[PDB]
Amino acid sequence: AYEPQYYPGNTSVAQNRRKHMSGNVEKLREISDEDLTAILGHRAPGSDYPSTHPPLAEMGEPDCPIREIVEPTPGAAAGDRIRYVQWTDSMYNAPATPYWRSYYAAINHRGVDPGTLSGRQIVEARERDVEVYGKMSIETEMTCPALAGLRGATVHGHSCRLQEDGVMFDMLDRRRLEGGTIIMDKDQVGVPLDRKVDLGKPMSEEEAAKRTTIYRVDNVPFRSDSEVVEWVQRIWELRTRYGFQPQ
Amino acid sequence: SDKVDIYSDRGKLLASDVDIMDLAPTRNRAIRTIIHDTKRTAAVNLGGIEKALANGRIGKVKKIPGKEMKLDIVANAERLAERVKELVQVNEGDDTTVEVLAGGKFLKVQVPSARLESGAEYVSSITASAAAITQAIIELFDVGIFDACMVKAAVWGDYPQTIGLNGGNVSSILEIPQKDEGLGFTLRNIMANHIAAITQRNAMNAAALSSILEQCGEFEMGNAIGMFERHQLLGLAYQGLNANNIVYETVKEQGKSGTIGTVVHSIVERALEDGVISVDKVAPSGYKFYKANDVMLWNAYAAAGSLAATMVNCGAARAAQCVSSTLLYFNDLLEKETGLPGCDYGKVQGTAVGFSFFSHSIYGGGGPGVFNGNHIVTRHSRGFAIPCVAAAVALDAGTQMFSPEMTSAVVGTVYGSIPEFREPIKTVAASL
Amino acid sequence: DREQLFKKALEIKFTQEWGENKATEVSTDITSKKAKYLRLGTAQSPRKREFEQYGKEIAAKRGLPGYDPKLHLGGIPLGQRQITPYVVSSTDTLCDGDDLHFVNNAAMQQMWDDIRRTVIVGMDLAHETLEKRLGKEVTPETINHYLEVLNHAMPGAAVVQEMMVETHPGLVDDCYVKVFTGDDELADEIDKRFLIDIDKQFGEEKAAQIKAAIGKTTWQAVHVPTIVVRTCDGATTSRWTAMQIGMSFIAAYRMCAGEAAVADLAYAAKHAALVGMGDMLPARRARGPNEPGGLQFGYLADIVQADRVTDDKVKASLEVVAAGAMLYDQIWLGSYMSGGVGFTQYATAAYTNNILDDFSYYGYEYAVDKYGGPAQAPATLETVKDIATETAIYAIEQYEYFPTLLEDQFGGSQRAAVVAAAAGIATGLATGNSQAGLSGWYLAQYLLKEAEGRLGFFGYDLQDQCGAANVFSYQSDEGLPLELRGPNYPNYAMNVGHQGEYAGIASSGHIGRGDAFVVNPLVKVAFADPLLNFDFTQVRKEFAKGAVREFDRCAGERALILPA
Amino acid sequence: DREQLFKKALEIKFTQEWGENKATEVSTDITSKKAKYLRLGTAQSPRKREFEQYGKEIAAKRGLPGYDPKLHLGGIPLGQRQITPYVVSSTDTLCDGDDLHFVNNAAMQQMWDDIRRTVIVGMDLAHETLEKRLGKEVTPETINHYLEVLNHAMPGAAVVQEMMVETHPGLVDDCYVKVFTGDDELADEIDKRFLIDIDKQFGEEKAAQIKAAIGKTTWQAVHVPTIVVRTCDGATTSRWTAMQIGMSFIAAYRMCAGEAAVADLAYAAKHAALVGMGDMLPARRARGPNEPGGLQFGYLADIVQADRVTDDKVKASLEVVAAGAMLYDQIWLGSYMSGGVGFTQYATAAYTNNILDDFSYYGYEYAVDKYGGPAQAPATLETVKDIATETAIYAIEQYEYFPTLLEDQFGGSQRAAVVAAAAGIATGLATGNSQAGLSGWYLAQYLLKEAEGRLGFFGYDLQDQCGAANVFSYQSDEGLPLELRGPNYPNYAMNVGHQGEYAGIASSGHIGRGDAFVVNPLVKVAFADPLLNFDFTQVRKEFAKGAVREFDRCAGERALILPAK
Ligand code: F43
Ligand SMILES: C[C@@H](OP(=O)(O)O)[C@H](NC(=O)CCCCCCS)C(=O)O
Ligand SMILES: O=S(=O)(O)CCS
Ligand SMILES: O=S(=O)(O)CCS
Ligand SMILES: [K+]
Repeated sequence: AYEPQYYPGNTSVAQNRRKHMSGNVEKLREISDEDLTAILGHRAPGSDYPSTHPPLAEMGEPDCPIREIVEPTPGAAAGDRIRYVQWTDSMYNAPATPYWRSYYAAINHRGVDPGTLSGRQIVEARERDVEVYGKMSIETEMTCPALAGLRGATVHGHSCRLQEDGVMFDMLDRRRLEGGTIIMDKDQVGVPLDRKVDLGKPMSEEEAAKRTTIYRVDNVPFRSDSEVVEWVQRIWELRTRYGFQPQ
Repeated sequence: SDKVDIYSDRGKLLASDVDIMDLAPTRNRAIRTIIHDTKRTAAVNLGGIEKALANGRIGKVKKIPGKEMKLDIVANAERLAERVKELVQVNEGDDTTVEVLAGGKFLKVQVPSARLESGAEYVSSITASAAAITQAIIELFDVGIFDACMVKAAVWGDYPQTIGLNGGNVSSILEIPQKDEGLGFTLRNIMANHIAAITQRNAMNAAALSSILEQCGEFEMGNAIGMFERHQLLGLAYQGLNANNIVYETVKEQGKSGTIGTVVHSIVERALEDGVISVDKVAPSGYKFYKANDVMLWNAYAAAGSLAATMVNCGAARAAQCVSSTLLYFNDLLEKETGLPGCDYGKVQGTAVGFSFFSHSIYGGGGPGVFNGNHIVTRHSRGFAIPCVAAAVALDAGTQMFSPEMTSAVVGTVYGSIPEFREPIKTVAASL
Repeated sequence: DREQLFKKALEIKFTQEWGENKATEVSTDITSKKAKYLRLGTAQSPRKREFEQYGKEIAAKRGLPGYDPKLHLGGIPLGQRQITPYVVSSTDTLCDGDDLHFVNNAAMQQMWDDIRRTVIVGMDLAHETLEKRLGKEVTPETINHYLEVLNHAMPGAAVVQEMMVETHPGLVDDCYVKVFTGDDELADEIDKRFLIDIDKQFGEEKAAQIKAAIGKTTWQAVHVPTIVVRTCDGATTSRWTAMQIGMSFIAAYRMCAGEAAVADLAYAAKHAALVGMGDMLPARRARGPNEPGGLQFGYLADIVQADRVTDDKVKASLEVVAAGAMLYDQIWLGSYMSGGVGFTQYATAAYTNNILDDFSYYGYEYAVDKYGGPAQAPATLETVKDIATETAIYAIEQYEYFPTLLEDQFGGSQRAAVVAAAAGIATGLATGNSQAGLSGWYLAQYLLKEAEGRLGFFGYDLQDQCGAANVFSYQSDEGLPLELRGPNYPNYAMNVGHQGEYAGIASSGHIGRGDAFVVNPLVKVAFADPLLNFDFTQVRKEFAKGAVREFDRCAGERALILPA
Repeated sequence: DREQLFKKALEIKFTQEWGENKATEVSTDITSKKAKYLRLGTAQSPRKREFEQYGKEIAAKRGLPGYDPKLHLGGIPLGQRQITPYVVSSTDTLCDGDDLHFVNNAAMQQMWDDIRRTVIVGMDLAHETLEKRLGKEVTPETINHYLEVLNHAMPGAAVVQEMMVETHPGLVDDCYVKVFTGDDELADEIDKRFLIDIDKQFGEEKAAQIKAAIGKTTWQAVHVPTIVVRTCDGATTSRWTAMQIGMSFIAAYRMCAGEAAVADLAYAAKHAALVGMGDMLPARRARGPNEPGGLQFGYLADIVQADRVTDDKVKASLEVVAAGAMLYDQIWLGSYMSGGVGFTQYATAAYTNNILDDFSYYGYEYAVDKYGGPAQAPATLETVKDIATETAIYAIEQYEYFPTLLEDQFGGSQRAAVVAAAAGIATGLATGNSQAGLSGWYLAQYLLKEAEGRLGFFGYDLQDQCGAANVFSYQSDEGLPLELRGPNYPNYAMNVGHQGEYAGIASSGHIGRGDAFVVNPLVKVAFADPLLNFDFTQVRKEFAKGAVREFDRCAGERALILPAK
């Protein structure tokens, strides 16, 4: 037996980082299957998932011992196209941080291709699998609909000052606070939708500060989580020493 | 079938009735051992490593202040050689050798065959030697984590910022594969100064070692397939290995008062006497146009003649520079004398035209010693030009700035300590 | 309380109107996390309006369109967020970020041309050739005559043949050759018009250190025409130099104009006594010598000359960072290795708004107080851990205390380059060991990642995750002192936000020690020359001049051969 | 009696005063072996006086001297012999030889920049990636929108990110992308502003030949900014092109701005569907792609476009020679591989005074009369021996009938390049085989050597003595059709007076046959574009414009970002 520990630290930030890593995240809002498909912009809502169409020479399944013992995901078994879910998260205590959305995906979802950047975080996977991931990425506490936004392009905003209404700037205006709720009426690449998708209320400033995986000097300073600073120094020192002589 | 008698650097019979196929790089055991040792042997310049460490210097001009580590290296050459052998060898008692030379300044390292057999190229001779000496010095002086990078720089130079060990202290008779002009040029990228230093300035052995390496290069290039195998082997035997004593006896006959032109006349007289050429037709003026009864054998006589003329002309002046003009005018005058193409059907003469230009102008090149079979100036002939350059460099009595004593002290000492490299004609003949 | 050095710049660039961005309506408080988004687009920016206007003229003239702000994704032009200017660090120049794009900045192009068009060629082996082969005497009189001939010939003018056609001197007036020597007796006899006087250019201690490293050797600092390297490439420089050195020796010493000894002078100038700016690159990113990829970090530190004229150690190291961030990220990675809009702001993060200055002065001042002074801290992992952690966490917190600072350096790679450069430079200056500084850079990168839950762009930290292990490795393609690393060091060959900062770290150990040079004393002396078009003692001031279209030493233009 | 085409130019350049050279006192007879040497030096030449005066200003401003005519060996300045001008062949422009130095001629620099800054990139594999991998539809509408986006982005302008800083369009207005296709149905649907119409640019027969070679494929003719290749190098071009193609596909097809499929578009633009101007060079003369050394002789023939607009076969071949002699000898061998005063007149010999024109028209007219017409002479050594000997001996004798011709082409390498180019081009045009032309070039070289008892400079004939044997060799580093040879072909890698002439010979077989292109139909179509700064249909006319400082399409200047004058 083995009980995963995930990450060091004892502050609310470290506790939230372990929640995102372990998948122990609270559900705070609901999105319908068709509204999720509409905002991802890969196919018409309600339509069946299209398949890949590879050349004749690649249709044959090879005799492979690994293919025989690794079960394909539902998306891989159906031959879905590879599609994506990309998020931008404010540095003003958006619950999510790019590395921790990638750790959440790597630990809790099969057959995923996560990518971490400062202003965007992506997960590519077989379309139906990426929608299962996408639903959890938007319904859970990993998202605040004001401090975060699905953006497959023109991502600028993670490090910008918030708007006067507390919403993170979006050059393409895909979602905004409209009459007491967050409305997303364009897909993740800015194409206007023929519907309004209601992403619900934003988190309060206090809730975001309590649920965030980002450290901030005016909330939970990075300097205050001694075990995390120690862990960094330990990895740096051991990598340095073993690079010279691995003993 | 083509047969030859192989004669020594002193014109003495060494082997009779030798099939030229048995002298091929692909069949001759001595040539295969020379190439095997060329690929597995590297030189570690302990003297260079010592000065680089003591002064924080990398190559000729780079110096990082505050990095001086005045480690005592040269005086510890035998202890370091023992540790380098332990690190370079694959198994105890295998074919690895490490020898101290030049009073501790150099190590000759011969990596075991196993490193070449599991590698694609010869470069493990450099990398295993460089890694071995770096580790041995770190151990002997208990060099700490912060300072080991300066031991690394003292051995490997600017690598990996540079493609090779630029400014380092581990080298070979060969240059890195990335410097090859095309496919099969590695054994052609060897300075004529290296050959002359290795063969102790014995002009016949300098031409022989160069001809062996050049023809190994021509074979690896794909220029000795089908009918071209006979073509290149006749050139190797007659120009490189003194077949039928033509090179030595022509030089002896023309040594006292001969010139480039009298060597041309001697070669035409000999080709006619041996039945290699005959009169084709006589012009109204009486000028005789000759025909080649055996084109490849005529080419080989012109290759032998090109070398004999170099020895007579450069030998008389005791000056290497005459080789570029000798290769040009021996072949130009040979064509004017007979109406037949010169060596390599104009390519020795053509190589000599550019070689003369690039050894007497502002644009590049240098003295004869810097040229090689991979040099853009001298690559054009199919291995028939550089053997003459190696002989010419050997015959120089002190006219050159960039002499073998200036450019080839390390290689000359390391590879010159191996008998097969010093005496290639004798070694080739004895392996038959 | 220490007043952060960037606050003045943040007040100017965010709270004072620039163009028609209505800055006072966006926010007047540099600590406010909120701002009023006016979405002014093109209308707020005279610079974007200039580009839009030229785009209309171009489309009309060619019948094929070009620049059009409305072709931005969704038909929404740049400037939905407030467009702000930049203060070039250490200057009072305020400019648009477009004015710092290498294409739009003649000072930046001229800085690269002055490096590209330079090689250093020894004279000793050439003089020895003349003595050995011709029995010629070399004296200060023959050398001075040779230098007059050389400065006529080098730009492309004839000295031997009849009926030669020549370059227009007005197109090549940036081309010249100066000399320097470690032989003080020879230096006192060289014609002062051509001499780089080591005693005048460097302080007593540094001049002695240079002379001891150079010995009694003599060198030519050659600068071929900018128009030639622009028409051709960096690999042209050593060949162009050798051709005119060869002609000048022929004419000045009355040699035969093409004899065997001339080939020895050619081999000496092109190979044996040549000291270029960098060697070739491998097949995938193939280039010949004298290209940015071959320029070792220590060479860029020796090209820059701020340390020669200022005792402010942090300032001198950051002038190296500015030259390197521009050359390596904007020109090299942003054009030679990629292109398009490129990487202006990945580099400007390291030379604007006094931000890297604030972080570096903080770390260095902390180290001076704790360890005593420059080059006094032990070169150990304990010292690196202390200085780099202190400096990195201070820098991390500044982006959180100042939302305007975070919005200015909006990309994580910009924050990573600046946070880690300050940690590395403070560590290098304090220990006098640039390898200790490099170790500090990687520790700072790791701290930033865990602090913000993000680091740089997708591929930013390939070299940083490889980094800690490869600082002190002695393995074949891993080990190397930082001074000799460069853009061809495998881990460093692809990514922005590292190379220029590494040039500053390479300089830091040496600046901490008060060394005259970092890796090549010949390079240091060759660039200690006020006649060079770019002023290498004041890199940031020169970039600021180029930004406002006031840099007046741009070479290589063809106005003289074009219609009026 | 046939009137030699160079006589009018010799009369003008030698017997009519140029500057203050007192030409009528030197000699008024172009056939006279004697001349009165006045030793006027600098005073005769307004151009040398201009250089002298700039030299004094430079010395005064810098405190470090420069140009000084009196630093010529012995204190004797250039011009002890009469300084004469040159007529640019096929033009009425008379200029100083210094006006044809590449440094002093903006048309020459712009010709090289237009080649250096160009690559051709296929669209089919990118469109297939969009359809198969992303399930996106590619239509003429999406392509046309992509091309508008691409022409905004390519010069250095943003399309996805916020707060981007961009290149000044006024500095990069020479940058654009056009397209061409062998799919006629698609050609009729592409936005005409971006199309290179193959039917309009080429005759009916040539357009059909191009379309059959290209097939139903579509290509982008990309021209990155001149200022970029001048600041950087030719190896920048394919990378700059791919970056902005990638951004334009992301924006025009609304892809994720950085997903796995984007890497397939990058690999297609940079590698699988890239058609550059030339590959890299080996270590000794190391350079990346798109440098003159990598430019195959057939590529230079396909870049030049005179054959597309004139039916005069010799004239079309000699426009190729002019482009090649300038690029390969003046810029490439004379600067990239050497430098200094360089090799202006080694190249001008092939494009001045209608001399090469006289010799080539003579040889070609001889071959047309004897064999019937272009591409009708058998491609045999008998034909090569006949045409090349007839042309070479005629050319050799012209230097002896006209002492002014011999004084004009004073260097033996100049005589060798022109005598052999005429023999090679006449042979190539007559046989329709450029390899037969190459064989003729080497025979002419050998005839000239025995005729004058001299050939070229010290190292001129390395490739010519190697030459005859290597024309038809099939050995590893010897064999290759001339169209695929270039400045990196081993024998050719070092010497002046051959490469540009070989580009003309490479063109000659194909011009003789009436072929639309020589070696790459994509290159031929990409340069059949009047929007390019250099007019590739009239090479010599463009060089003449540059010589008199009237070339008005020079790109890459920085006047807009420099203080006002
Ligand atoms: C399409 C890519 C993927 C790729 O391969 N390159 C891109 C785009 C490319 C283009 C954008 C030009 C344009 O807008 O048309 C250029 C300028 C390169 C070019 N072709 O000239 C560039 N990036 Ni990018 N790129 C940058 C950056 C960034 C930051 C921006 C995050 C933010 O919050 O704004 C993120 C990476 C990250 O998250 O860490 C980023 C991503 C991306 N970068 C995403 C687009 C993101 C988006 O959809 O908005 N870049 C930076 O972090 C700052 C410097 C900036 C570069 C331009 C400059 O230096 O001035 C530019 C460097
Ligand atoms: C030979 C070689 O020079 P090195 O021998 O390598 O110095 C070569 N130069 C050249 O080929 C010069 C060609 C141009 C000048 C001569 C024109 S005939 C080069 O620089 O790579
Ligand atoms: O988004 S990516 O990190 O791939 C490129 C940033 S410039
Ligand atoms: O005299 S040489 O043939 O070496 C050079 C002529 S440019
Ligand atoms: K250039």
